[PDB]
Amino acid sequence: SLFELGKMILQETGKNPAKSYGAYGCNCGVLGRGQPKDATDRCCYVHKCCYKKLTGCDPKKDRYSYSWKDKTIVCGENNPCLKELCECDKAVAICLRENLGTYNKKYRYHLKPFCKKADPC
Amino acid sequence: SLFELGKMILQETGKNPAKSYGAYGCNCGVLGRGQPKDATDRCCYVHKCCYKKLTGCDPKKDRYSYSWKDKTIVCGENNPCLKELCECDKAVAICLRENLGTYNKKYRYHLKPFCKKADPC
Repeated sequence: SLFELGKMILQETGKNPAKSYGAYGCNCGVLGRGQPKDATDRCCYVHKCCYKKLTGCDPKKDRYSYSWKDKTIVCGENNPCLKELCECDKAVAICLRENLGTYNKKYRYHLKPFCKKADPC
Repeated sequence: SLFELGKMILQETGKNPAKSYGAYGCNCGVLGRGQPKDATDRCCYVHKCCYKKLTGCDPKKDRYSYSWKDKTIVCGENNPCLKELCECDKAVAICLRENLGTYNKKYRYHLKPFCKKADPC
């Protein structure tokens, strides 16, 4: 769920998730997808595409199990959809941390009505 | 401040700082020191002795800045006391993580139990 995801993001990036990623660019947030504006935003794009392949579980509501062992996210669900869901969230957290080098605050609350259409997943 | 501390703890251990270390053993919490119950406890014993050495700055209220680059806590305070402060917090966050293997919930409490006089710092 959003709680797990949000905690993964903080553990990986060290930044407040809602603050720095709640509505970043054209893909991080609630406004669906959009042509990525940079690396960070591209992560969120891939993330939303990952979510679209889940069958049987809800990324918003459904919670799942995972541990933080030696500063590594380790998913631990028996449920295939919940496992995959956990892996979708782990992948974006790591991606966001890997692209902290070009994170642009001028995008934090970027106006999505300015974004171009996104290619289909 | 308490802000950076809790964050550091959560980042290193991946555990809720209040829930797991706000009332653990004889040193983890806000009730002074005491004879350490175990390694986790000892981490906190050292942390408190670390504060006592600080001269000038308020450990609970004074905020400092640090980096989480590559999932490592790097203190970068130009302020001596604040730097010494940040190292104390980083030290306990790492020690708490390193000793998760022996973490025993049996040592949590709501009302601090009996604790032999912890030797001087």
